[PDB]
Amino acid sequence: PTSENPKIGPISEVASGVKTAANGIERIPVLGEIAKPVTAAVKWFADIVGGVAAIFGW
Amino acid sequence: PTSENPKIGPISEVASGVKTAANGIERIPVLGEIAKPVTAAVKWFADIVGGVAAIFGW
Amino acid sequence: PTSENPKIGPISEVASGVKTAANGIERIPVLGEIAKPVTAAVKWFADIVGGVAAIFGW
Amino acid sequence: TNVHNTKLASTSAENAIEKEQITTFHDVETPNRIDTPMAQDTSSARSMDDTHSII
Amino acid sequence: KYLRCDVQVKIVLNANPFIAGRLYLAYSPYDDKVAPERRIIYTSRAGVTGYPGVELDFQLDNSVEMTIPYASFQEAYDLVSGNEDFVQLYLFTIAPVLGPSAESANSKVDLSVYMWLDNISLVI
Amino acid sequence: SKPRNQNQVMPYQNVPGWGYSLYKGIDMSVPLAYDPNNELGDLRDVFPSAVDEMAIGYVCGNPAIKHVLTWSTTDVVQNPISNGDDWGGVIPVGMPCYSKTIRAVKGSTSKTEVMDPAPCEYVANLFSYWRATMCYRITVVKTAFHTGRLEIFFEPGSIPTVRTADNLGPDQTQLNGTIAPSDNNYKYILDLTNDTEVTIKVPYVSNKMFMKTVGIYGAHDEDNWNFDESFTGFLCIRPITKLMAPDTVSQKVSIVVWKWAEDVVVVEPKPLTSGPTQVYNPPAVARDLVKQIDVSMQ
Amino acid sequence: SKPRNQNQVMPYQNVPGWGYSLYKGIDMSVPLAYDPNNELGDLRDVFPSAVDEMAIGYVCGNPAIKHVLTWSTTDVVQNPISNGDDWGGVIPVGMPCYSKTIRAVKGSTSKTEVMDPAPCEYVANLFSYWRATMCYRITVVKTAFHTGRLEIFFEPGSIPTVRTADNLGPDQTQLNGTIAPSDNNYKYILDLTNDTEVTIKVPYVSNKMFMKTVGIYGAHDEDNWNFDESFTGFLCIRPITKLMAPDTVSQKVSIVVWKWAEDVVVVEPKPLTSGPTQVYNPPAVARDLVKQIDVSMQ
Amino acid sequence: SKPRNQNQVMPYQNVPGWGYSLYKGIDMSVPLAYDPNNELGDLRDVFPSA
Amino acid sequence: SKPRNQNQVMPYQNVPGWGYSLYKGIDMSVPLAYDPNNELGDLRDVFPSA
Amino acid sequence: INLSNKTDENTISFFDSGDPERMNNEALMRGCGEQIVNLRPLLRTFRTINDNWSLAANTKTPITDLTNTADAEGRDYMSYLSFLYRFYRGGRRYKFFNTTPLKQSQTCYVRSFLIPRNYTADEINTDGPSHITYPVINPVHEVEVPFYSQYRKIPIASTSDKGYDSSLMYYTNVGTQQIVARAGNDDFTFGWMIGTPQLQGITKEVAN
Repeated sequence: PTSENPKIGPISEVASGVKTAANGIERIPVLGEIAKPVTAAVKWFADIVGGVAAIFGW
Repeated sequence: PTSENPKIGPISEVASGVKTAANGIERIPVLGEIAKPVTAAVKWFADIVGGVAAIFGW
Repeated sequence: PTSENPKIGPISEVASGVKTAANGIERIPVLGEIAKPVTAAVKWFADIVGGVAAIFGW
Repeated sequence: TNVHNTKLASTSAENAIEKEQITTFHDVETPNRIDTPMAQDTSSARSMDDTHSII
Repeated sequence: KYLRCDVQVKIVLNANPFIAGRLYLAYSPYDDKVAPERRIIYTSRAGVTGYPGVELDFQLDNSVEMTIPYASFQEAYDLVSGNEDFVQLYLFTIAPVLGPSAESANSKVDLSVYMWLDNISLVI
Repeated sequence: SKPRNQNQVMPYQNVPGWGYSLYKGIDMSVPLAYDPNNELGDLRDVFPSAVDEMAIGYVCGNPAIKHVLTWSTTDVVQNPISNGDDWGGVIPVGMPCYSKTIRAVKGSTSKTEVMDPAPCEYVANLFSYWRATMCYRITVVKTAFHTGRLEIFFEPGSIPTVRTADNLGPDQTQLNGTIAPSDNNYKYILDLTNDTEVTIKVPYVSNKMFMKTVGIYGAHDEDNWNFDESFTGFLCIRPITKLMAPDTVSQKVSIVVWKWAEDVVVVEPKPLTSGPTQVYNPPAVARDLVKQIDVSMQ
Repeated sequence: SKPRNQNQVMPYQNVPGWGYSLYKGIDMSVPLAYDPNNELGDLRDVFPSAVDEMAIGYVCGNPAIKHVLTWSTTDVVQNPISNGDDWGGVIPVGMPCYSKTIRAVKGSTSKTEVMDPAPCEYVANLFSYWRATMCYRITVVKTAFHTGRLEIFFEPGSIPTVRTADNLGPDQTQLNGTIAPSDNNYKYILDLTNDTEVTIKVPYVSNKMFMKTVGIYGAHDEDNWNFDESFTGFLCIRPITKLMAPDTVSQKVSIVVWKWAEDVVVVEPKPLTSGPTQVYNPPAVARDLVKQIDVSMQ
Repeated sequence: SKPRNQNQVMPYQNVPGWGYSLYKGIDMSVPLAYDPNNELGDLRDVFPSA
Repeated sequence: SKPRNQNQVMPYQNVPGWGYSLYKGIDMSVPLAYDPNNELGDLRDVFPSA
Repeated sequence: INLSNKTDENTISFFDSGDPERMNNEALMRGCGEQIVNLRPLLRTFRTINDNWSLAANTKTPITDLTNTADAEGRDYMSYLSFLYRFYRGGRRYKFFNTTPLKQSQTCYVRSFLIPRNYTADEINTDGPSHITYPVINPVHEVEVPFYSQYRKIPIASTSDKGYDSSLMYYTNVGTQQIVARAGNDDFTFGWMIGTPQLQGITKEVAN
């Protein structure tokens, strides 16, 4: 994208995997718009499954 | 360019594709000076065509 | 992990090497949750074993 | 055609027979149903125990 | 003790070919427990017909079906303690029964509503 | 051990809440929680439906009944069907709301005005300008023995209005086949011999890239400009052939019209209204005065 | 040598102590030390045990005696064993504390209430909502000459309570085999011919994802809702066969019950209690009034 | 979990509107909009002349 | 769309004119100019002697 | 002709027009600069529910006091869009901009705690996570409330249970005035769709 700021936008954009115009009448799933299963996709659950030292207070 | 600042200038420079002295009398197109078609060149339209998760509130 | 911040989390996560659900009744060792032996794992001891110039005031 | 949260009145196949467990409905045309789009099970009963039968 | 179920509704209407009309079967969750301004009662025709429902014409749709999902905010219906209802089903009238001008006992329609459950789970 | 600073003096502005009105950005809202990485999961089995119901196309795609007209055997050809409802025959083509009624309470009179939004008109009211394709299912409630033709033509521009001190409605005298000939007009002649309905979609046509979302809000004899610049035109439902009906059936049929939008874009997140967005809470008794929300900033 | 600034004006908020209540983050606490990289080592030979004893599963996994009931030869079949302790026969299934006694001191009366927490109930009190699998070792103190059967069945939902002005207890009249038939109930019939004990684990079952941690705190005739919504149900210990015992042994046995939790999750680090977490410091004499901690913020 | 700070004390000047009279630079003007990445497109068919 | 902050609380000193007496450093002097990258060229034929 | 009342499902679109997506985009690249495609982004924006909320000194004020009023008005997005749905989930964000005209104490500070919804301040402790600001150096609070619930979805209706989700307490050592803006966290969303209510427009008190 064509910016003049060294930071193109405010946040980091996470992709989706949806395939519909977003303003259209066609019914679109909400699970494709964000994907946040019960996995290491969320930070804290990843920290638990990896048993990081912070979840123990270190 | 020869600077003494670790940041050479204030903004990120985007190239043009124009071929005329900028102070000259020759008529120069305005579409070559910035290129911002209806494409993923603009940030928000890129976000829509990529269906990023932010345009859905995530 | 799926964030919208360029910094995923607040701190740098250090791994553990433990193998038990962290909320479980099974007895888990505390030395695997953080590993900080008397070695160059701690910063100041590393500085001493490496004889860095700061520990001498330079 | 593609409308949400409503099923409009329409024609359908001219000879419909829906069989629930023991009741069997004959209708002149196929009923105009509205079902939930992309339905889910928003309960936890199937996780608590198994559904016991009469036997 | 606990239940999770969807409610399946079927209405079989019958009206001779000389009677016309149109009904709207809609369901409103928490209609009895939600503030009045938020009720399907106490709103407009365009609001009522904005609810999930089925258009029920006498000469087009002699029969309509409807699946009401599990409407509780909690993990299952409590069949002992909480005698709570979570979704109200309404049968509205878009156009009244249109029949001959001449008064007659035959200018009428008869309805019959059937109900059953689906996606069931009795556990504890 | 303790070296000196080689960093520059940083410029700055003490501006808390920079861009709090934007939807995208890093929020400085402190979480009253345990983990700073507090995230709720996805909507896997939370709501009854896995569809995104907050999408503008899902809301503006939910149709609602905005017209229920009575078509009698006496209604004249090439005359709008005015019987039955408040905008009889004339369908203003747009997302905004064109219909309102005045609730009067005496004690002087307050004259509160109430609107009839469809899910497409509820959304448009949150924004200033709109652009969309308007879709109309015009269903007729009849039998196998009612017959007739129905003319549904689109006229661009302003609507012929009878302007009242508190409301605004159509002028049925200026919409007859003599003053309003439908010959140079996009139309659909619907035969009611056996069929009942037709879905008419009107693509966006105007000399403006966007139209206003005001609509009927505050529209009257003095204020009528923003109403005309909120709609691209109107559909008029007129008979081409009188309603033929025997004496064995009703001498009148109902014309139900559902309204919804496709291909929607909304421009700015601020309403064009004199006042804020307010939902009408019907009071208990008709003697009761309605609630007014405090807009005094001090 | 001295170039100009090309950095932007930075936005900002003057907010000291941002996220001090979170467990994870970079703390701005200045160390009164020599090295900024002041780290203590690991717990190699610091404590007597190399096990993490601060883990919720190690604390909530330490069992404690919460019931010591007397089972006499006169106790009736299908009647809860009420003799001996304050919640006789009924075991509220949950992490929170179900038991309390009122300490009264006169001089008017103050009526301070005291609880009997197990290590699982001490932890739950620090949080608002809980979810866990509750485990109960029901041991019987007897000999080779006591015999009898014992019914330990789980009933979900509210407990039959006799509500007092200051406390809350079970209703033994509503838990008999006529009013409370154990036929449609998960149970374990324990034979005491030679065996003594059984560990009964109750997985979490409820119409809520989490239950409240209030328990008996402030529970009485007026306040009884939060108690019922703090437990998934209760186990009731009832005879199936009266205690058979010769005259050469005791005519009563003791039923000891240990309590602990497995598969624990705790939700928010704030208690649901009207007041803060307070440990009871037993005063010297019974005439002495107890300490109350100042909660006035000014 | 909660480590200490190793960052230095930063120097500074409280100067709002630094270089507002320059044509090039990152402006701190808050947009009364929905998207912070609010950009108008190019002048393709806006004015009579390209 | 609007995530939370994961940045730390920054330490600081409100010290305008830090090192103004030094010959080397990034100066916070605002230029009364058009371009922030205002540079004069080299002394090619400015003074009588190179 | 067959005696029949049927639906042929005929659809007509007028005008021989181009692609609506392309033309809409062309228009937004000239007159908007953005394209709103969903209403959760509007739940992320911050909008005012009261531009002056006065408080008493040394008083713990649950913000339900204000949001029970605001939710019925329909002025903010979290209220206007709540009349289309029945359920909601996720946390909430509140910003309190100081507008206190008088000086009461040398040191004014604002503090916020958690509280179960529909509770009173006399029913809850001032423990748990908090956030403190000083309106003189930071006149904006910027606290956030997580979804600390017993249920995966909260109804906008009333309930038998109480205190099943978290909310906010607001404490000021002095009498302060506030601009109260609220929004949802990056996880807040509303439930499943229903019909619209009526809208309230202009009121003209006329002499009779």
